[PDB]
Amino acid sequence: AMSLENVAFNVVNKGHFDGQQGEVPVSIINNTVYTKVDGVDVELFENKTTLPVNVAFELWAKRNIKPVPEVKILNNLGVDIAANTVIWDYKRDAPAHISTIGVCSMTDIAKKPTETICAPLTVFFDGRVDGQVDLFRNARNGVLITEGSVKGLQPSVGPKQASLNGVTLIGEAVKTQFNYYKKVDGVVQQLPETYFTQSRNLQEFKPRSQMEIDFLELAMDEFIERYKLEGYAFEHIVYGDFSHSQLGGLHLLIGLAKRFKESPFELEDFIPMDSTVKNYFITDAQTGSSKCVCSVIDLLLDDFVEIIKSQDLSVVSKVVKVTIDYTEISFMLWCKDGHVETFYPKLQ
Amino acid sequence: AMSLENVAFNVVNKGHFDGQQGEVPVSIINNTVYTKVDGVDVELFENKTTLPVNVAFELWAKRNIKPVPEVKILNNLGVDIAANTVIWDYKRDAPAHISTIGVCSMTDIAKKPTETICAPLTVFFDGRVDGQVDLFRNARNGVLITEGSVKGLQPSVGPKQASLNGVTLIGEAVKTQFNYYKKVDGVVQQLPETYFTQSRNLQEFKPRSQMEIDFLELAMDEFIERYKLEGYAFEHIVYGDFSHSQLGGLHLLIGLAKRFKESPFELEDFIPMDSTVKNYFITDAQTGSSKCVCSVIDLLLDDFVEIIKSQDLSVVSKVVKVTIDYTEISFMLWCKDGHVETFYPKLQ
Amino acid sequence: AMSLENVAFNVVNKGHFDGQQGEVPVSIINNTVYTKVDGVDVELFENKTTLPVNVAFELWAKRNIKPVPEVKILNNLGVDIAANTVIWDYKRDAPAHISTIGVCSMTDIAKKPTETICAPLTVFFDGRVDGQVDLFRNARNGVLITEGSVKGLQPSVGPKQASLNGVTLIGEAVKTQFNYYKKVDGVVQQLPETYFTQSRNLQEFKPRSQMEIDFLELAMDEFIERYKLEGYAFEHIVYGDFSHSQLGGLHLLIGLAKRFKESPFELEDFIPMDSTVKNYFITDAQTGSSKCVCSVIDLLLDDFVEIIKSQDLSVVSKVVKVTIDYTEISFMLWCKDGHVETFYPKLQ
Amino acid sequence: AMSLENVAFNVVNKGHFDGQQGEVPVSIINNTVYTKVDGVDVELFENKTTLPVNVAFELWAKRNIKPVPEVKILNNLGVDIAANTVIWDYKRDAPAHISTIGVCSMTDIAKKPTETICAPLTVFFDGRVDGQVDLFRNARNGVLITEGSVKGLQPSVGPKQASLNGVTLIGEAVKTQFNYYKKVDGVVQQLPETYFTQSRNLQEFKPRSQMEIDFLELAMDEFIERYKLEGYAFEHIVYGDFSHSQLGGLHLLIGLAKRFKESPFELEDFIPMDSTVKNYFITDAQTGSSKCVCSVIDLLLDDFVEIIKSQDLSVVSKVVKVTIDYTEISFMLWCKDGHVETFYPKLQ
Amino acid sequence: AMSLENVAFNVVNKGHFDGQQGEVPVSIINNTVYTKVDGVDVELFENKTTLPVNVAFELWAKRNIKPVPEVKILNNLGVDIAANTVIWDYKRDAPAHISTIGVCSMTDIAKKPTETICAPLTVFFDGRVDGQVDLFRNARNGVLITEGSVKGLQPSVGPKQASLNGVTLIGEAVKTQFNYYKKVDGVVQQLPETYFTQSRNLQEFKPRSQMEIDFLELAMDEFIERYKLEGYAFEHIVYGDFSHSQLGGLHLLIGLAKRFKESPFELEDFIPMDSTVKNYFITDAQTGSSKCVCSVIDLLLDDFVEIIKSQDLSVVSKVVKVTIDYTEISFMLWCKDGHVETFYPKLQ
Ligand SMILES: O=C(NO)c1ccc2ccccc2n1
Ligand SMILES: O=C(NO)c1ccc2ccccc2n1
Repeated sequence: AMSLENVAFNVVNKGHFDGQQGEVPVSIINNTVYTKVDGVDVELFENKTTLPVNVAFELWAKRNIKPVPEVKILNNLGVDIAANTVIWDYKRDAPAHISTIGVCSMTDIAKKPTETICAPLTVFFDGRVDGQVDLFRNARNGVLITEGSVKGLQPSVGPKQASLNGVTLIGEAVKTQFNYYKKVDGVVQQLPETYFTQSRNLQEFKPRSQMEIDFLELAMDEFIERYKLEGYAFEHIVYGDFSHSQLGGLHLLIGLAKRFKESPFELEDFIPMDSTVKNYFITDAQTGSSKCVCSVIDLLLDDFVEIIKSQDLSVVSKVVKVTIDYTEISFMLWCKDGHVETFYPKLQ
Repeated sequence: AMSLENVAFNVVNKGHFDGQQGEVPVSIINNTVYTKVDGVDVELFENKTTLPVNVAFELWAKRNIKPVPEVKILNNLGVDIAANTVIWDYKRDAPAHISTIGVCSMTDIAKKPTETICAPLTVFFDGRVDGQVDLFRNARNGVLITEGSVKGLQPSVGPKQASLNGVTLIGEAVKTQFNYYKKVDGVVQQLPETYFTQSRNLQEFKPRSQMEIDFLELAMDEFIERYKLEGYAFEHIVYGDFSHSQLGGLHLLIGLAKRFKESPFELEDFIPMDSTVKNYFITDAQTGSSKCVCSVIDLLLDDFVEIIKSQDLSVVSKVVKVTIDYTEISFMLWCKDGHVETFYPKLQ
Repeated sequence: AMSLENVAFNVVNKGHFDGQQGEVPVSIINNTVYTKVDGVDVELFENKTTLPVNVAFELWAKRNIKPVPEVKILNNLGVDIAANTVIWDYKRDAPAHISTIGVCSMTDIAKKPTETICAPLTVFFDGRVDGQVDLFRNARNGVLITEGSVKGLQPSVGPKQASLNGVTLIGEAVKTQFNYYKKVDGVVQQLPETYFTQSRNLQEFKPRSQMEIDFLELAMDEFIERYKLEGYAFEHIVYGDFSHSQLGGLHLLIGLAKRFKESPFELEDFIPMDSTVKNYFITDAQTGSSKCVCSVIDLLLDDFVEIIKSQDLSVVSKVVKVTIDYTEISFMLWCKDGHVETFYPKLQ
Repeated sequence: AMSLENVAFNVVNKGHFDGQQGEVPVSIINNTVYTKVDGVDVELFENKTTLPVNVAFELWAKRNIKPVPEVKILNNLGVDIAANTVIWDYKRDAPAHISTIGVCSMTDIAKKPTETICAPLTVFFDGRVDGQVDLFRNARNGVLITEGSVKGLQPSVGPKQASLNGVTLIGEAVKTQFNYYKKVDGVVQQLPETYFTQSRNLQEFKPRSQMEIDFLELAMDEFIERYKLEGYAFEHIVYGDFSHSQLGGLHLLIGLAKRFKESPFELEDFIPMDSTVKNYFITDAQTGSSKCVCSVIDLLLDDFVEIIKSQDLSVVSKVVKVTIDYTEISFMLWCKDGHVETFYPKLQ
Repeated sequence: AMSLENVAFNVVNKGHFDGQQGEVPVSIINNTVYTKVDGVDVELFENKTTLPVNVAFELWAKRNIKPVPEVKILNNLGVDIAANTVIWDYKRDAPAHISTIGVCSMTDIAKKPTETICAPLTVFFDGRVDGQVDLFRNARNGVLITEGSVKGLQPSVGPKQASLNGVTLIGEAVKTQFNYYKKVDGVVQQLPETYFTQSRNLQEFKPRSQMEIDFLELAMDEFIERYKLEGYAFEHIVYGDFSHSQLGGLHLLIGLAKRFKESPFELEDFIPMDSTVKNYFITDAQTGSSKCVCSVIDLLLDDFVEIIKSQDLSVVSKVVKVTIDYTEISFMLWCKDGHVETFYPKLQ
């Protein structure tokens, strides 16, 4: 018994769609959904999507409010659609997927993921919901997350963090670390060994190891000395070079966080979406050093040190592929006389 | 159990809101309501009102589909709101009234016209709906229409024509001539003696008397001779003068209809709404004679002849008040040497 | 080298997309595409679709400008998408299909219909384009049109008429009668025996048989006598009954055309789309007789006479299924004492 | 001599509508009002209301720039409209009331509050404006604020704080504490004894008593010991329980402010408007503990302690009504063995 | 080979327009430009301008990414248009100039500034781009910036700061201090001796002299004593008077910055654009002291002290003109008994 007024009733009374009966009066003006309170219109939702306002309002109300994988993980695993839920992409203020299964009559391609339309699509399944592990076993293509063991299925331990209502966190009162499973063409796929990005913010950056604590506290030369990083170009790659008009290196989020404590900078997110590697048009406010496309990855400093120290430094230019968030990230490694000149997530 | 999807279901299946149960998927984009049919969007409604699209869609679906008084009559009688119906104004593509009573949760000021909010408003009552004659008897302010006699109340015979789904017609299979009643502050009013406008179109004009048949079939001079209209300026007022840059007279719709058979002209409706007197910016295509504000009234030619022949012709300029469609219409009468120079429904 | 400016260049210079090189300056404001001519903006396209304005502009420019099957035929045959063309639905001012194959980067699900994404979809193939008869031979699901015989495939003779740039016509300078072929899961189907709707207009209705000429020229009683139609309720079904508030019958377009010559009426197309059976909210202007949902079919009068004369008239109410335009149309047949009371294309 | 260009002139030159003569060129595009400065358009106003852009621009320019009661107080007192002023609701970026009296020709229902249309509405009157105390005495329904004594009228001392240009403050250079008066149906109403919410922010929370200073400084167990709060469930109600997936208690703003100093959290304001009790969909970032509907009230901790300590703790579940901001707030009190389990502002 | 898809390709791959070949699929919906990434739409640009969305997207992509003069300087120098670049006004989120020269086919009035259409306009030229010094010499009207000496041209040393991608900074890795040159009617104009505004923020205010360090650190009376400012009304003008309902003085940004450290205030920017003197509707949160039009200038405190100490204090009211950012700023100086009462940038 789906309706705009019923979705609005649930939003007003339950904070989201909760299957409750009831209707509140709604008015739609342009891309905004309002409801009357004390005789005046109160905004319930502003449509920032390319879907019609009432359709986007319903998908947002029907968003998954449990800790879910971050959209970058779902994308890296090739997820096309979710089974009977909406994964809301808070970085885009829009549904992470184009279509739905058993969610909304306007976006639904099927009511159940067992319908033949879903067979070619990689359907996301949530083992925490009854019957979804079985649906993944019956699905030709899919990604499954579970909180525990699935008999006979070899697991892949995912990242410690998950997104709960747009807040990325490592759960203490809830479980955020899932087992991951993927199927392509009816065959369970072995997920590769992977590093995970840490999903931290520049403003609220917290070190997650003794090496990261030492990077933020120690001066550049004493950190590079303590961790035997001479010849690995951390001065350029991690700390950043702000002496020329073109900003040098600065590809690790921890390096940007260290710089940010001393002086501010503009980070233009010209493709605003969740991704393992981010590209920013950066402008350093103190110096005026800038770079149109500065690729940044948030790896734990220990993980980045392990990656760079595991490379052969005998060639001028070389592509280094590293698995991060289940995707293969190409890095461009530049060496001279057995030392690193630069190492960065390869542009385009 | 009112909803956007239910209103749309009724529109798709019943041609209008008919209280049926059911829901069809809807999408709202800008000011248009669509529904999915065979996987593609089909337009159900385009909002031309100043109300939110979903609210206007519901009032339009809940429009009165019986022959109703023309909006110009309701306006002339001071009608503010209708009891448990929507009078749709097809000339404005919008609800004739701002608010509703027992129609839509967004526009309702009350569910029943007996609520104290309605007491100061002139509520429209339709005696053809059960209990509405009694609701008018108990209302402080209101206008009542009936098909027959009401005990104790003296009737006012309204116009022969009514609007059925935006088509103004004199009913043959349905009754369109109503008895009108009005109450101001609990007192049944004596509605004044009135002429009625004929509500005809220029393209499909039909004569409704032997005088009108003779006006259309005879030449100007033999019609004026046959009906003894010499000195009443019908050459200017009714036939129109297209010899100068400013178009002379042409204030009776029958005169425009006669001209239209010979040659076309642009009639710019700069205030598009139903009214007893209409104002057009007219441009005659044959001559280039034009007038920014040409007031036009559609009176039966016999009624116009009666009005003009009942005037004192001894003053240069004078305001002549005529009750038409229950409202007071001011006409400007210009005379010289005991003869009419011009006579026109007053502008501003 | 697809671009908005290049599509606009083709529209301005070729009247549609013609693969020409060149760019014209464009401005997009709301849902309208403009181009600068002599320093001022000239409207090229107004988006009436639910797609983004620039995407809809490109699909419209890339529309098929050859005579194509009417959208109602494509829909009845279960067509989902077209191979390397856009079938423009002129009744909806929108693409007939959601997605494209080798047409536009925004709507394309594939570049060639041989891609596995297309295998479950019923792809439309035009045998007049090189290689499309062979692509249909190798397709799992599809509909093929040809002007002549195809080796091995038994044809279904389609309707005489086709749509050329939104004008439905029986071709004299072009071929509009196609052979139809259909495959479901790799198996060539036997298309059923079918009647075809005539796709005529009310304003420009032309009789296509001696029976239709006699229906329009003769009086009701002498036509029913000449064709031995007594007891078949043509007075109600075809001619229409305008004596009561609810308009009786009037379900054949020829009957509406005959009425239209005498007096006008409002036909409200509340679901504006191409379909075998149309539903109108009709209001007769002469009488005020009206009907919320008046189902109308344009069948050749001889075909309708054949259908009604081939029914058992011994039951009160019964569903009569008739294959029309390759689809199953349910009619409601009402009889009393061995005579027809009513017969109408079923509503909802 | 009201005009869009005159309103814009006043905004540009006076910072708001100040009755000055003059006109500046304006352009309206979509929902934004611009003015030309140095040959380019500069945004003057973005319409976030459901009123037409030019109408909302005028009401915003004509907003009251003196300290006025917070919208939650006006709503709790049943205020429908203001006399000859606009109370701007800065939390909704819109007028607090639908209609106006003597403010704008598009929204005005009357020019003076003495017009009979205003009699049923509760009109807000401002004793600081000449003749408004007299207008309240003559009004059938109304709310009056004054800075002092009104002869014969029993006052209600309002909150210490008022809103000045959207900034809630306790005035030092201006008076913000008003006397309140209310009339219903021509009869002056006795306003009840009430507590007042403190109207504080989470980010800039300041303690307003020694108890509040001790709550923020002392550890949970030593505060509960110092103030003899054992058995009153402050650990759940005020401090909050973040150990389970569902966040426990956390209904006093001071508790959220204390938590916020240690770790951040998302507070989703799903009904964004000023109200005595607010509902938030909260997500704790440290733990992942969340609650769809977490009712929060900003009471002075001493006032909340007084309310909870004045309750009978001998029943399992009970509704406790407390007057706050002149409205009756229902609280749900849950007890077991003579001790509080929970106490919260009752949902829906 | 300009196109929307090519501009979008450059934005996605280069962070701005960089003349690269390539096309990405784009969708335009309302005022937003999107591109498809991982099957979903990602916002590339939101149009906040009065230009069409696709046109504004192109001008923003073609914005100057080198340090450029702040828009207030260009405006004060009478700049109408820029030669072959777009100066993006980040305070208005729009192009600083209406038209372009050799930038975009929709906004271009010419391809080269040597075209006769540009002769009456003051064209901005950038000496850092090849051939632009020559173009300024050949231009009838223009403003030129250079990093060094132009033979025969007398320079004007501009401000130390410039805007790089919307960040105002004094360059360390880039040059931000330019030589300025202006031509009116083919004649090189002598730019006047001028002070420069410091372009600082309230939130991140940094003192740029020992006097500014002492103003922020010392108490009001000891600063006025140390710098011999008795009788110059700094208590009113710079520190601000918050004791009355109307906020007194507070016209120097440093005074607002000092106040901001102690308590917050609302600064309503009612004409949001870059200008030498800014007007704010200020509301002090601590006291409730407010002012509709509070003119604020960010001068180095030493420069303001020099200006006020260089005035004759023997007249009641007097206009003091001071050249700041190349424009003449009128100040209103009020004196009594040889002492300053007030001194402020003259309103309107
Ligand atoms: O003829 C009528 N058309 O509406 C009419 C007249 C008088 C009535 C009195 C009571 C109830 C209904 C009535 N209806
Ligand atoms: O007559 C035709 N109209 O499309 C037709 C028939 C058979 C064909 C077989 C192969 C290629 C093209 C063909 N074309």
